[PDB]
Parts: sequence; structure tokens; C-alpha cells
Amino acid sequence: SKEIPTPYVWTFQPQMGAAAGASQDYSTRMNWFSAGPDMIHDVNNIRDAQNRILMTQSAITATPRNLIDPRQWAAHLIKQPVVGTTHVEMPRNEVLEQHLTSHGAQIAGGRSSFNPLQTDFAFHALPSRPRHGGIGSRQFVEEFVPAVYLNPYSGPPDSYPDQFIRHYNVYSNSVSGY
Amino acid sequence: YNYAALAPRQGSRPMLSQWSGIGTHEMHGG
Amino acid sequence: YAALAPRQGSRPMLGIGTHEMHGG
Amino acid sequence: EAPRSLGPAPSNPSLQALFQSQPSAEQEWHGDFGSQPQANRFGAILEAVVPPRSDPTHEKVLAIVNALLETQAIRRDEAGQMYTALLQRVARYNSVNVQGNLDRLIQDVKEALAQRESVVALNAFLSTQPAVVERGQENYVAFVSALKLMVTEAPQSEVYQAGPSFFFQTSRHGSQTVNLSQAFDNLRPLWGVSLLTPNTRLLLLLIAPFTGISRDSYLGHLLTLYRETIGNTRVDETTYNEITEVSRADASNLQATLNYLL
Amino acid sequence: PTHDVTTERSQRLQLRFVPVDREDTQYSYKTRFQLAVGDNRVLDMASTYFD
Repeated sequence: SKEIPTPYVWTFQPQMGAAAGASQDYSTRMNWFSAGPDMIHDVNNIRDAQNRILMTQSAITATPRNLIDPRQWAAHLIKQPVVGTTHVEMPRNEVLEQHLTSHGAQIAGGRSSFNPLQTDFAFHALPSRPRHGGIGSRQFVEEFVPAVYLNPYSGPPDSYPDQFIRHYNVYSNSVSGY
Repeated sequence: YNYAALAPRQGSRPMLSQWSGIGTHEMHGG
Repeated sequence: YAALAPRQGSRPMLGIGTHEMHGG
Repeated sequence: EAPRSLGPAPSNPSLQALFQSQPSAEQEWHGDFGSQPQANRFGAILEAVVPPRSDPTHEKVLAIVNALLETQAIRRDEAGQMYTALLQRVARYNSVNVQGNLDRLIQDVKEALAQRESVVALNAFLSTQPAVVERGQENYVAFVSALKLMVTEAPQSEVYQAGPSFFFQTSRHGSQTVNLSQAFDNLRPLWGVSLLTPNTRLLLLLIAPFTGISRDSYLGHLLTLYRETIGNTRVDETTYNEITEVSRADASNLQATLNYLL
Repeated sequence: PTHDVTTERSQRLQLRFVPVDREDTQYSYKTRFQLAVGDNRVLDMASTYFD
């Protein structure tokens, strides 16, 4: 049915960090050939409610974007993992230890005794570049929510929703064969 | 595209078929 | 902590000591 | 999204031909003559004093074929075939008039590409749609005005005919298509007057951000509630983003917040 | 329940602890184990059988 369609549940490819095509939700569907119109109305209302919930979930969670599935994602769109502050303590004072050794002292380490100072280093071990690329599972399930395609495949061929096909690259739009 | 690239071109206009030509009904018991 | 308990449905379902000591 | 032509400038086919078939010492995109060896110095001096004249035929044909590639009249893999065919034809019928016509065609196609760098279908759809109803000719008029405004202001939106019905699609490669004919057929009995199909519900949800409608009418009330719902959805998106980013210093946390939030 | 029940941060279910040091006299066989209870995870010694 075009009015109330089955949502297009996406498929995740956890090597490239991107969706690999989409297909209709043929797994979570309820049979109604044993039901008369009284329950047919209920089932249709349930499907419509599910479609509405999917649409509003898309509006809430999915980030706006021109392409349906950008294979390579911008750095800012990708949710980077937070990193804590690393505190490290310098154990030994090299210049004072060198002075003591030059004046004829042997130090067998394990605050020492001869060093009154005590310095600490605090820094953030951020990656040099903010890891532009694929999408993790959490962000994928957050953003690539099931799609409700109301009027299916109506119009010119270039107006169809591509990337529903599992084997389809956006660059040089075509289907990759063997 | 227009799907006219998939049909033979009798000159310029494509040799498209009827819009309602799709579908069939052939069923009788005798 | 009612959310931690397994839910019978909309409402979660819900003996904290032990008494077992005897010489025979 | 592949580059249609090799040149760094998608427009200006003459500039693209300059990039493709000219030495990378005349082009500009943004030493110490006298200490060079005698051979190089003398060659440069002679070339400067008496410039070598060359035929601008291959360059013109390359610019033309680049323009055709940009226009998509010629596919990417037959560019060489069309280039050779055009060279053969021009050489067969070469003349000063033909060269002038080639220059004029290059100038015209460059101007057309620069100028160029749905509405008629909507006009036909409105023409085939009745313009008079017996339940107030102001809600319908303002709704039509809002529809035209939104289809005009949408960056990449298409309106097209598919058999006996007209469709509206929000984007070229999207998944939001609205059957305008059936939507208006459903809306017609109730202009000035739960009972709406998902198609017309989607149409109303799309047109609500881009809309004069009297609030007393049923369509006015529906548009006000859809605007309120869309605003609630945006503020809810902002709250969800804030809460999630704060709570990430778990996918279970996203589950919990989405369930409590919808 | 869906939330605040399970870890989902890549931690083990069973841990095998090799003895840090051990002696085998003629009478007995004494082994010393250094079991470390995570940072947040907790156990009860109804488990922790000697193998």
C-alpha cells in the first residue's frame, strides 16, 4: 500500500562505518488474512502510528544532510569520544641528580630526599585530526532510523531514492559489479 | 532520465506502449 | 531502583535476611 | 557527484579547454632571465621576437565538447569519440565563416552555462485543479499561495506528473514524495469546515513551516497544531542533543531518553 | 529491564587467576592468589572455586 508503507529498515556495515542498502521491514510484520475489517482497521491504525513515530524519531535524532548516506562524514558531524585529562608526575630532577652523581653520590631509586621541588604535567591527549570518516554503531542507529517512503518509486529514474540498493556508490552514480 | 532511453526511438519520439497496457486477466474454467 | 527490577509489564514486580542455623 | 569534466572550473568551457590542452607556463591559477644558458635564452628571445602562430581549432573543439559534457548532451566515456567526430567535420568544412561560427557558439554556450549556474509542472497542476469551491475561496487561495512559495523557495525540489497524478518530492535523492492530486482531492470536501490520509497529512506537515489561513477553519486549526508540533519537535531535538552530550561525559541511555521523550 | 542493569563496557564474566607464588612441601600444597576486584564490578564468593 502506498498510503501506509512498511518502513525501510537500514543495514549496518561495521567495517566501513556506513549503511549498506535498505530493505523493507519484512521481519516484523503481522498477518491479517485471518482478521475481518474490524481488526484490519486496528492493524492499519497501528501501522500508521508506527510510521508517525518513525518520522518524528527521524526529525528528532537524524542530523539534516543533503545525501541520504554520506560514505565519508565531516569531522564535526561525527561524535568524537571524550578524553580525560592525563596527570603525570615527574619523578626525578635530572640536573640535581647529575650534580649529586658528579660530586660522588650513587642514587638507587625505587619526593626522594634531595629534591625540594615537585612538578606535575597536565595535558589532553587529543588526536591531531578529529577523525573524519565512518560512523560507529551508536551514531548509526541514532541517525539512520527506518525510513518511511510514502509514494514509492514515482517519477523519473534520477528522482528515485538511491542507496537503498546495497551495491551502489554515490560517486559516479552507478552499480558496482563483480 | 525519462525511461525513454530504454525504448526504441522511431526517429525522435520513443515507441512507448500504452499506459494501461500493463496487467493481464486470463482465467476461465472452460 | 524499581527500574532495575525485571518488569511484569507496565508495573515492575517485587525476604532480605536469612535464618538458617541449627545443630541437628 | 562525480566531476563532469576534468577542469577545475565546472563552468567556463573555454577555461576548461585552456586547462586541459595548453602548456602549464601560459596559464594562471591563483627564474632570473639573463643567467639562463645560451640555448634557452636564444630560444626564448626568438620566440618572443617572432611569435609562432598556431591553429585554434582543436582548442575550440575541445571547449565545445567540454560544454557538451557539462550540459550532459554527451556522456563521459564518448567525449573522445565526439571530439574526433567534431574535428573531422570541422576539417572537412573548414572556413573563416566556420571558425567565426565556432567562436560565436563557444561564447554563447559559455554565457548560457554561466547564466544557468518544476514551476511549469505546478502551473499545469493548478490549471487542472478547480479554482472555485463552495466552502470559502480564501483558505484554498492562501494554501495555493503557500504551496507555490514553498516550492519556489525550496533549493532542490521537484514537481512532476506521473500518469494521471501530480507528485511533489522534497529532494532529488530523498524519500519524501507527496501525491498532490490525491492530497487536494482529500482536502477539497473540508476546506472551510483524524479523517486525513497519511499523504495529505504529510503534505500539511511539509507546508506548515511555509505558511494567511484563517484560524477559525479546520485547515487553520490543523496548520496551527502542526506548527506547534514542529516547534515542539525542534525544541525536543535541542533538548535531546544537550542531554545526550552531557550524559556522554551509553546506548542504553539513548534508549531511555528516547523512550521517555517520545 | 533495559537500562541500569548490565555493564556493556567490555568486561569479562569469568576470571582465571594463576598463583603469584606457591610452595609444595611434603605435607601440603600452598598457593597464593592475588585477585583484583575490578574498579566497579563486584563479586560474591559463592563463586571462586579452586581448580
